[PDB]
Amino acid sequence: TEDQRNEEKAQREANKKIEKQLQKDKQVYRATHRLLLLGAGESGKNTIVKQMRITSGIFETKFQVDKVNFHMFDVGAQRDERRKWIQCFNDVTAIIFVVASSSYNMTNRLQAALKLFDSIWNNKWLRDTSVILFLNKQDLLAEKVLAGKSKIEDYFPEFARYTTPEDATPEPGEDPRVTRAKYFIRDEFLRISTASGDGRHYCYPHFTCAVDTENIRRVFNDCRDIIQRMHLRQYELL
Amino acid sequence: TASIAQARKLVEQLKMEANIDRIKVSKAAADLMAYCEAHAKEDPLLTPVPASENPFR
Amino acid sequence: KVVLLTFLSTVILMAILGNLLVMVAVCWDRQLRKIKTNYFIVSLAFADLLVSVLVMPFGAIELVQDIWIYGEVFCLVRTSLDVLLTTASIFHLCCISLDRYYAICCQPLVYRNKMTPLRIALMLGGCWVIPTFISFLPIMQGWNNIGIIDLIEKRKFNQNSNSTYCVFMVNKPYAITCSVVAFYIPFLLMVLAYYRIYVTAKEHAHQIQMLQRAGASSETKAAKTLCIIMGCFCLCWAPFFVTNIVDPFIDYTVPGQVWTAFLWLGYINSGLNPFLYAFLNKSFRRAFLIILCC
Amino acid sequence: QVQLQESGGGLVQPGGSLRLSCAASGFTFSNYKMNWVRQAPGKGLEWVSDISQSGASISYTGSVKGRFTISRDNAKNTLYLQMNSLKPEDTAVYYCARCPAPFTRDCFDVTSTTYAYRGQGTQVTVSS
Amino acid sequence: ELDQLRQEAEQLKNQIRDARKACADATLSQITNNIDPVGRIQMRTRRTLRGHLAKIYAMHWGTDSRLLVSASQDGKLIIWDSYTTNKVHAIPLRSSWVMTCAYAPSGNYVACGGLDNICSIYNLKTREGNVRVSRELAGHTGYLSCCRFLDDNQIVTSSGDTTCALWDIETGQQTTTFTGHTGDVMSLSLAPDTRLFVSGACDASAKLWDVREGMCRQTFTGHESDINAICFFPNGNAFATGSDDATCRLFDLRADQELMTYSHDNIICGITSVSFSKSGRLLLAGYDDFNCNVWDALKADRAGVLAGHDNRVSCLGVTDDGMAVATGSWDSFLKIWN
Ligand SMILES: CC(C)CCC[C@@H](C)[C@H]1CC[C@H]2[C@@H]3CC=C4C[C@@H](O)CC[C@]4(C)[C@H]3CC[C@]12C
Ligand SMILES: CC(C)CCC[C@@H](C)[C@H]1CC[C@H]2[C@@H]3CC=C4C[C@@H](O)CC[C@]4(C)[C@H]3CC[C@]12C
Ligand SMILES: CC(C)CCC[C@@H](C)[C@H]1CC[C@H]2[C@@H]3CC=C4C[C@@H](O)CC[C@]4(C)[C@H]3CC[C@]12C
Ligand SMILES: CC(C)CCC[C@@H](C)[C@H]1CC[C@H]2[C@@H]3CC=C4C[C@@H](O)CC[C@]4(C)[C@H]3CC[C@]12C
Ligand SMILES: CC(C)CCC[C@@H](C)[C@H]1CC[C@H]2[C@@H]3CC=C4C[C@@H](O)CC[C@]4(C)[C@H]3CC[C@]12C
Ligand SMILES: CCCCCCCCCCCCCCCC(=O)O
Ligand SMILES: CCCCCCCCCCCCCCCC(=O)O
Ligand SMILES: NCCc1c[nH]c2ccc(O)cc12
Repeated sequence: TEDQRNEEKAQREANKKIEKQLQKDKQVYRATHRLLLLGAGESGKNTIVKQMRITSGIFETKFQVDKVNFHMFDVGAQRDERRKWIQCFNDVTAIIFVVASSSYNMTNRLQAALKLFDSIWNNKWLRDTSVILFLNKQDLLAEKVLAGKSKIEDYFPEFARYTTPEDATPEPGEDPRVTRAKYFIRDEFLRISTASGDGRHYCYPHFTCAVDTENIRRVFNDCRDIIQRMHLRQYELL
Repeated sequence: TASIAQARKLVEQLKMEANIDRIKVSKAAADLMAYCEAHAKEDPLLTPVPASENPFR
Repeated sequence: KVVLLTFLSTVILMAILGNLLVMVAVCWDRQLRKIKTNYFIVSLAFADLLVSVLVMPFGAIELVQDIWIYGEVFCLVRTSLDVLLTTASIFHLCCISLDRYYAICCQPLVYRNKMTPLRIALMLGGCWVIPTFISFLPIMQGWNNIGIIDLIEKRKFNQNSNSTYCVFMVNKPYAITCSVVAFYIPFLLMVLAYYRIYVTAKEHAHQIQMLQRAGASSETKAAKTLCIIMGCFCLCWAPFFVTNIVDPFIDYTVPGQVWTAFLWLGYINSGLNPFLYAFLNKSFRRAFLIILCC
Repeated sequence: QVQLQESGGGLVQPGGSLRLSCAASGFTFSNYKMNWVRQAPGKGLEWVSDISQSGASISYTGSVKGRFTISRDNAKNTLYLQMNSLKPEDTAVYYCARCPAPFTRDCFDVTSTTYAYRGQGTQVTVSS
Repeated sequence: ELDQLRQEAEQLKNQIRDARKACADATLSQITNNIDPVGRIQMRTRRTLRGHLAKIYAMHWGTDSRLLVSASQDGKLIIWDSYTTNKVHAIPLRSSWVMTCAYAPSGNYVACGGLDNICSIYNLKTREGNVRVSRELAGHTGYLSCCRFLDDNQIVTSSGDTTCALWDIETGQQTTTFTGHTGDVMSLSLAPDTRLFVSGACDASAKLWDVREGMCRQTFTGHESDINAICFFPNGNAFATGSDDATCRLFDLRADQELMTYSHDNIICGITSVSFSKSGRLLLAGYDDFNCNVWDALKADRAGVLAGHDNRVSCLGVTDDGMAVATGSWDSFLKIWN
């Protein structure tokens, strides 16, 4: 059969072309680290996106650090039901969870953020996905604590018994109350993340501002640490 | 508010659904059995075909 | 006593079984095949199997019989194969350590792309060919025996026993250069790479420990792993190479028993390697579990 | 059909005590973690407390722990919330919420605006 | 005034329940006691398709029973020749987060969609020789979960906005909108005659929709958890659904109630996809436990297991002729069983 053999030859040529294209696409894809950006509507997620850049369902931003390409996806124009479409981001390098640390009292959105973080951490499909916890709006939190408007003592009764960890490294000129509140908020999420105790994924809290210029560097460092920890665990080093 | 309109729409939908004709479950089971038996002779997955007949060999 | 054949045979069988298990686990597990890193372990397993199938049995025959009926040509061929495969295994270990160091410290974010097929092919070629320049090329031409021929005749025949036995004599330049190429430079590279790995792992573990203490309901793992690996490698190879360096300077007065013990300690490395780089890897653990379950 | 209903409510003076009952049917109660959420007039839905499948693990929001108590009975297929020492701000419709899937620790969308596996709740008013 | 309507609604629900109970003269299991069991069913991998970089989430079989379209979250919508394994096409999607794909009955067009809120239609045999987006369908406010072609011009799409819509490809407008679902709609299934389609949703209910009338004719609430998959019985008088329940259930349109439930103690994970054989005797469902369990539609027993996947099985499909069944999974490989 000559016609059949010619058809198979044409199909094989098309297959080879498609395989070459897919090899190039695989090469470019492996060089990219995908990230998922999540947070409350009132959080500084939009400000962070604008800073990094400087009604589609997914918004993507292109940014490169140390000649390393990163794809950050902002889930917009989506309903509040996350238990289904969140599964699509199981293979992302990390999930950047932005929390308004100052929203402890403004309904207390901090509790909702903590519950969302717990749900993300305990998801079956996200067990291998690290979370980059950005405790945003630090300036507002410090201003409210200093001004006396803060009432976290009763919103979170564990605050009274809580004390500043010795490992804390407050910035110069930082009021002790501000440091205590910041580290209490951080430990609130660390309790949820540390509870698993599996080592497959880790949380990387950071005290960041809405217009902070180091957010890109923090993300790069978090991704590098995640990859290093994954490699170490693979070789039984962690 | 839209809540009352949604409730009215749901009630109307329930009314429309309720007034449908329904057959006995036994008749549906018999129809399913007849369909399965009639087409059981043309289901390669149900009964494996000879290796030569299967194009994947 | 002749009972020693049981120990040698058991070691050979264990090494062969470990290498075959590693190879079949890599092949069976489609997840392992697609990873470029796993190829280095496959090459190391192949080298260890070659050692256990073309070096160890001949050595066991030599010791148990104390006779060499295959002639000088086959004595030289055996010695060349032994040196080739030993240096290949050592180079495979060194390159595995270097690849791990690269992936962890150097370019973790673009490690998957940097390990192009060309890089893997070049590193495996370096592992398999460089040994040829020191194992076959010098030994076949007898460059290791020039200047020490009269010494060779002294140990060639213990006329109390008429049996002739194959020997491997190394002169000062050949001994020094081959030892430096095969063990010392690779050993230093492994030491540096594993020290950097230890530093990185210690830093990561310290961060993890601080976070865990902060989040408590109220670091030694990497050190242990690296210590085990390096201790195994040292106890396997370092005594033999130290003896090789020092033996020529002491008029080759080292007793044959010590040389034999160190040589077999070197051979045991091929049998331990399957249980080190596969047992201490999560993917290899999963592959072995699947293979056992079948 | 997954159906959740609540009982109890009405006017209660500040500092009083009240008990909520959540009647569940149409699904295996023991295999789903239950949650209580409330929506005050003009405000969004706020999570109150959760109860594990076996009830061994219990947690409450910062402003509710100790004051309230959540309990479940897998035999009668009912969930309870002992509301003790009600504050004036506690006035809200308390919804008996079920987690979306069984055997899963994650309970994402209990506080969602249009969740489907929620109990509709009873109005609670705290005033003199 | 709100409460007065709710008494009416509860009375209607009770009346529907009573009618369904009255119509339940006998169960399918009881009548099915004296039929010949199917027996052991064995299937192993026949063709392994490789080339996808990320997890596969959806697939569909062509009418010719030879071409296969697979959707991966890496941005590639590859078309495979099952008989020869050759990759006919490799379409680079605009958005990498694709959650659905569909093959037109004539094979002239291919549709796909996902988190991008847009269902892209691709022409495979343009006179220019290349593959290009014929038209993009926009208007949804959620995530596209499933889509199926009624014809080369009409396509039914499901979205995460809890509404399904019928689209006219030529004009790109919504012919009709379905808004009866309260939860997230996850899957669609077209009847053999294309007159009606059933859509499963996260509200643990399945609704039968009339394409032309733009309404749900019936509603089913057998499942207790989110429904992820739905598939019509080959005759079109019944359908099966997959859910997080870890169990499969069968419903009949005429009976308007559940007939059979497929469950087993060792199965506790969710169900991703469900499909029926040509005769409908075998019910094949994909599970999150990395293997697919073959269930007898009548005997309510497991006939076979397809454990050739190393990750979550996200999609399942049976050829029109029923010769083979192709299953996709998160491991980035497609397995064809026979
Ligand atoms: C199962 C597959 C994927 C494993 C691939 C690993 C590669 C690196 C392995 C598999 C077979 C190996 C080859 C087997 C045979 C020899 C002959 C020897 O004199 C030199 C090395 C050489 C040439 C090996 C090189 C490395 C090799 C090619
Ligand atoms: C576990 C071992 C025994 C597996 C078999 C190893 C094979 C390769 C070994 C075992 C015996 C060996 C042979 C022994 C005798 C000689 C004679 C010599 O003049 C040429 C090589 C030759 C012909 C050897 C070739 C390699 C050989 C065949
Ligand atoms: C990585 C490469 C450089 C490794 C190869 C090193 C080669 C060049 C080394 C290893 C052993 C060395 C030989 C060892 C013995 C002697 C005897 C001396 O009287 C003349 C040089 C000569 C013959 C050396 C020549 C160079 C040599 C062959
Ligand atoms: C052939 C002979 C010389 C080889 C002997 C191996 C020696 C060099 C090895 C064995 C144990 C090693 C030490 C083990 C770990 C430590 C701790 C830290 O401080 C890094 C270096 C140091 C101190 C190593 C130095 C090198 C070392 C001492
Ligand atoms: C990594 C190294 C340092 C580990 C230690 C290896 C030791 C056991 C080796 C290195 C040098 C070796 C010595 C070298 C010289 C001789 C002289 C000989 O007439 C008796 C054995 C003796 C005394 C050897 C004994 C074993 C020895 C001490
Ligand atoms: C003399 C030493 C030569 C070394 C050659 C190294 C070859 C590198 C191979 C890289 C992985 C190849 C994977 C495919 C294997 C196969 O063809 O079955
Ligand atoms: C082997 C070369 C690289 C270095 C890797 C091994 C480093 C050894 C460190 C020795 C000190 C270990 C102290 C552990 C204390 C503890 O158990 O908490
Ligand atoms: N069995 C040790 C073979 C070997 C490999 N490399 C060497 C270097 C020098 C030496 O004498 C011997 C060797």
